[PDB]
Amino acid sequence: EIILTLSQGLKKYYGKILRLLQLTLEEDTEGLLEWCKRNLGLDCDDTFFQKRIEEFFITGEGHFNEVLQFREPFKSYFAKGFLSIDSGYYSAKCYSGTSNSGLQLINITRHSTRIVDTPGPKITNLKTINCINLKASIFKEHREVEINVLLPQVAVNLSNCHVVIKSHVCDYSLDIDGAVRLPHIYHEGVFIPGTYKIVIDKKNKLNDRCTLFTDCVIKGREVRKGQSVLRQYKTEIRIG
Ligand SMILES: *[C@@H]1O[C@H](CO)[C@@H](O[C@@H]2O[C@H](CO)[C@@H](O)[C@H](O)[C@H]2NC(C)=O)[C@H](O)[C@H]1NC(C)=O
Ligand SMILES: *[C@@H]1O[C@H](CO)[C@@H](O[C@@H]2O[C@H](CO)[C@@H](O)[C@H](O)[C@H]2NC(C)=O)[C@H](O)[C@H]1NC(C)=O
Repeated sequence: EIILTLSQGLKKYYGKILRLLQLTLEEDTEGLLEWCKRNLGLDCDDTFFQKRIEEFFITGEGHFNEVLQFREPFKSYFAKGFLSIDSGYYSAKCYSGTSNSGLQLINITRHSTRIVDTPGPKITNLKTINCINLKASIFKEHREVEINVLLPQVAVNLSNCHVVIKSHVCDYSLDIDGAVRLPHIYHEGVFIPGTYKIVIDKKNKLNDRCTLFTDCVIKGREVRKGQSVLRQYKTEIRIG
């Protein structure tokens, strides 16, 4: 019978958080339950973790310890606003609900009807983005670009990109193709960040061919009845 050390089980504890946040698809949790009984006197089950996540991001209000509890190895707690949720295999710098001005998550359990599709150019220039769901800022003196995503419920897919996601929920690196993963928090429904920032460094020649695929959302007023309308088309935005 092999038991985890304090730091070993903590990484797996964070590994479980990352998996539940949906920032990772893999975990190592062999030995985590015994490590919670011994070091926390608790059952480390899925219910426990979703409330740790719920409290840390939305609901908790005092100071928190490294294991995301609010007011033995972890009876000490932090005044600063973040924990480094670091499993060893992956890490994310996550800010507590306490540290922000209000709530910077949005509820995506809500129904909204599908933004109707309407034709548009397959390739969109980075410097003339007409979609409302993201906004680009270019820093030629640092040869960096930042893409602000204003509608995170609308997918942004990365291809051959190597970026840093910045947001008021968590900050983390992404290194693989596909839809940008975001922290998912359950609180009478599923919440994701209300806005996030994709930071792309051109000094790193490894994203020489970084390109973004997204649903370009167009906001309009239909002239006949005077009401606001939303439409979308698939488009690619090339960087570098
Ligand atoms: C997140 O959105 C969901 C879905 O809109 C909310 O869940 C519903 O909440 C209402 C009350 O506001 C209940 O009457 C419904 O039964 C719930 N479920 C469904 C399927 O509609 C949820 O309350 C929202 N969460 C927050 C924190 O506002
Ligand atoms: C970004 O990637 C996601 C999947 O990672 C794409 O969503 C798929 O869209 C097709 C057609 O709409 C569906 O048949 C699949 O079931 C979807 N997959 C998932 C997991 O939802 C999305 O279309 C991609 N975006 C762009 C602009 O290409």
